[PDB]
Amino acid sequence: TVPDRDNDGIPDSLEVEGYTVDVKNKRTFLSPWISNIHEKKGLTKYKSSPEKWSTASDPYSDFEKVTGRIDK
Amino acid sequence: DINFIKENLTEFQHAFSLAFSYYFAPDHRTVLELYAPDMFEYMNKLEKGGFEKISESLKKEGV
Ligand SMILES: [Ca+2]
Ligand SMILES: [Ca+2]
Repeated sequence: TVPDRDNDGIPDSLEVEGYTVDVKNKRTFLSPWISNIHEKKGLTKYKSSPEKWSTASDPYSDFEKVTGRIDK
Repeated sequence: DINFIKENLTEFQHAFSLAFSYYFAPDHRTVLELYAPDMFEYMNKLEKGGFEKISESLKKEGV
C-alpha cells in the first residue's frame, strides 16, 4: 500500500511532483508525469496538495476533478 | 549484427537500468505495465525466481 494522507485516491508522491491522467485503450489511468511520453500527447501537468482532500477547498476532490467523475 | 550490438551496448544498458528503477520505485510500477506490458513481465520473471539463478550461478564459480 502506497501512502495517502488525505484519502483522495491519488498518492502523495504524485501530488507533490507532478501527475496526469491518460487513457490507453478505453481505460482511464492516473500516472506520474513523464515528459518523454505525456508532452507529445498534449496533456497537462497537475500539482496539488498531498494533505488536502480538495486543494481549492470546494466539494470536489483532486481525483474527481482531473478524471471527470464530477458533476458535468 | 554483432557490430552494432558491440558498438551500442551502452544504450542497451541504459534501456534495462531505467526499467529497473520503474519496477522498484513503488509509486510508479504501473506506468511500466500499461506502457510496456512485456518489459513488465520480463522484470516480473526476474523478480519471481530469475534473480535466484543469476545469484546462485556466481558462487558456484567462487570456488
Ligand atoms: Ca493523496
Ligand atoms: Ca490532494
